[PDB]
Amino acid sequence: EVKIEKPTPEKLKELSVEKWPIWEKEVSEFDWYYDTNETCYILEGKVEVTTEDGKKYVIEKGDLVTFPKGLRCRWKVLEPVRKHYNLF
Repeated sequence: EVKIEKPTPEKLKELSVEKWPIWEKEVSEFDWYYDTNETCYILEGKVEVTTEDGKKYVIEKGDLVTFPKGLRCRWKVLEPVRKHYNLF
């Protein structure tokens, strides 16, 4: 379960995501393994994620996304991505 929501302004505010590090990626496709839990706020872009077990999600600008520890998936970056991210 990749969890995805359009966060309220308050939730976003209280997480102080603008202090989180920034990661960017050009159009590309690659496997990823989540060593830790990870929450990402998408500033720009569009990505199709397919998990090891075949589940499919799209994440795009304005989404708050949480990836669980131990998830193996493949990212397909369709529009260049910019995000704030917090490992936990």
